[PDB]
Amino acid sequence: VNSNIPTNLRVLRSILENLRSKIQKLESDVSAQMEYCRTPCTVSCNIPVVSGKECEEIIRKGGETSEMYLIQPDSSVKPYRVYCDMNTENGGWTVIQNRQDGSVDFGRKWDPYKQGFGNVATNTDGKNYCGLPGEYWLGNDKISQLTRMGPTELLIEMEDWKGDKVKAHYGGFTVQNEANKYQISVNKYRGTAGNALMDGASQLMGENRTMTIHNGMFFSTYDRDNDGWLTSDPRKQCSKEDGGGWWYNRCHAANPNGRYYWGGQYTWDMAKHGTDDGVVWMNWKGSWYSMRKMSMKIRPFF
Amino acid sequence: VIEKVQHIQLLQKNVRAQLVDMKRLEVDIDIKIRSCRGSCSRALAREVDLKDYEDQQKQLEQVIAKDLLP
Amino acid sequence: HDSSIRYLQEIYNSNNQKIVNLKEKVAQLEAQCQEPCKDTVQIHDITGKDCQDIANKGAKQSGLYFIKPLKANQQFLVYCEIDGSGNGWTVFQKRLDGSVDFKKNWIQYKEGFGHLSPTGTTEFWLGNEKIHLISTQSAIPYALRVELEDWNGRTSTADYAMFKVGPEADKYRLTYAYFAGGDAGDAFDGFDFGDDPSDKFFTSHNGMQFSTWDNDNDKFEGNCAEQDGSGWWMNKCHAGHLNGVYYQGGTYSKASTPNGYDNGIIWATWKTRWYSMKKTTMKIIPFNRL
Amino acid sequence: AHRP
Ligand SMILES: *[C@@H]1O[C@H](CO)[C@@H](O[C@@H]2O[C@H](CO)[C@@H](O)[C@H](O)[C@H]2NC(C)=O)[C@H](O)[C@H]1NC(C)=O
Ligand SMILES: [Ca+2]
Ligand SMILES: [Ca+2]
Ligand SMILES: [Ca+2]
Repeated sequence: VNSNIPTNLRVLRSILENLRSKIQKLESDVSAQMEYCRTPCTVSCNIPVVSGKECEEIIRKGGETSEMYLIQPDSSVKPYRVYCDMNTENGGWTVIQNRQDGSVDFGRKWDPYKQGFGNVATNTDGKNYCGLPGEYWLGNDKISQLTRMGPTELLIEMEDWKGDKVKAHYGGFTVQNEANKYQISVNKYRGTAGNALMDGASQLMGENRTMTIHNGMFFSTYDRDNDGWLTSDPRKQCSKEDGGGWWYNRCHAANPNGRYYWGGQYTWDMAKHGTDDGVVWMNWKGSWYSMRKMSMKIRPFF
Repeated sequence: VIEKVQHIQLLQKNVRAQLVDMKRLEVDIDIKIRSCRGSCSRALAREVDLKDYEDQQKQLEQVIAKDLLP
Repeated sequence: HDSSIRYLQEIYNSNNQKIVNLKEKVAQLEAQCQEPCKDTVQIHDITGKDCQDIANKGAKQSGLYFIKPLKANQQFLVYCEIDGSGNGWTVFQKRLDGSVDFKKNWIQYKEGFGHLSPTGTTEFWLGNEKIHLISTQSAIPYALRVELEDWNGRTSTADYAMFKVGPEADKYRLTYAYFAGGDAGDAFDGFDFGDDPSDKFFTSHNGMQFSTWDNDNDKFEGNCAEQDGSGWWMNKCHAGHLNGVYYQGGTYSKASTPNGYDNGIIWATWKTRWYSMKKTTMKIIPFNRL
Repeated sequence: AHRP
């Protein structure tokens, strides 16, 4: 009667056959999309007349609608494109990072995070200007220089897959140059999302919490280790796992730049390395919840 | 005699492992394709049968409770 | 029965190698999808004092460039319209589809509003300040060419020499020496509307200051810039109004506005006060040209 | 998150 069970462990063929029919689809999808990519996406962002040092100056000079604008925070830096938010809290916000859909891969090396990547904005169809922001990470160099022009406040917003929004304001925010590994630093916290950057994640007692503080942390990309998790094992690096370019510290309490998990809820047995990568803000929605919308914008604070 | 349960209980842990490595891949692929939305003309509209995968992990995790006749 | 562990063992193996290849191909997919969407609008590298300076420096194709008058705080983007003869025109106003709302305020007309396209297919206002620094540079006469077009494809231009816009202190006062001619007629010299023997005098434009609903500097009791919903060198009120309302088809009347205003892109010496231009373009260039 |  030991041959009524092995006969039964036939559900092994059943499964194994499903996993060979799946690999079928996945192989076809990857080929389809690969064709789709023989042709790129295009935008025609006709530049707005008005301009300034940053968005605060532009809202003041009459730039009332949120869209792509050209800025030159210095007579020695080539004017660059950027998306300005003129509506959220008195406007004048210079968008530094943005997540809304899953259009852009944020898992990049040190250089791309230096120069910037993604789409600043796209056309509002019918309109000949890009009033809609894309997903991007304005270079680290540009974000550093921008915060070192004088006092600068940082606004971090996010929304879950149901509609709820929460903020995180830091009345003080600076970012050193590349020689100082773009070290971050913030202060003066408000918002209703939880001071993750400063007090680590509010849901873990002891050393476990302090090790999740970004404030004062260097910047790291999977190809450049500057996190606060000392280990000679090349596979154990906050950026490698967790999947973003960020001020990791063994590792995080906040993880914008994380993987865009559609739907919101996701689990360890879904993550590449089994960690909580994904657009995450722990002090608000846990560790296994990737935000639908998550952004980072700045202003001079004047 | 019992020289045939190990094979099964090797295959047993071997499949669950592949069922897993697969659920991860399935997802890693959904994410990667969506990240082509802002790089290419268009992005393949797809869905991921998470359901099914879980449905199968529970089922296999089940069979792994067989006996050997201790 | 020992046949079972024969299939499976391999169906799990080969299909398991299928994966190694799948993850490999997926890594090549992730490569293409790094590029951003290719943006059409680009800006040339050649820069200068103005569009002429640029043209005389080698530029050849109409498009967007940066210009920095010797007296400007920061360089700024403009639309250089270049021809096949070295002339470097720099546009400061444009109308062609009613896409932009021209009812803006002092600061907006000061700093500039609208959009600059590499293909002159967008409406805009460069900015009085920017216009001022270009027209009143380091001693060199500037010419103004107004180019119109009706809803039938016919064009007409009107030239003015010694063109200059004043500083903000004097409210960007408009001034020129004399009409240089054009099938468009000199509307800046007032027009005998007939609604009064003085219409001519009260509708002339040379010497007027700029007005906006929140900054009235015209020679009328009320606010011309507020009645028309524009910014312009209003008198009492106008003969040539290129910043009015964009009326489709071009035809409109008293029944278009609840007050019967003759606002709209007009220029009497060519079309009636009730015909709104389809396209419009004001550009300037060193007088010692053409 | 954090790392044990
Ligand atoms: C910080 O992390 C520890 C991890 O050790 C947490 O408690 C332990 O977690 C382990 C998992 O590694 C579980 O077996 C137990 O729940 C705990 N066992 C130990 C190590 O005592 C806890 O949240 C925190 N504890 C510390 C070290 O501060
Ligand atoms: Ca990558
Ligand atoms: Ca390390
Ligand atoms: Ca008045």
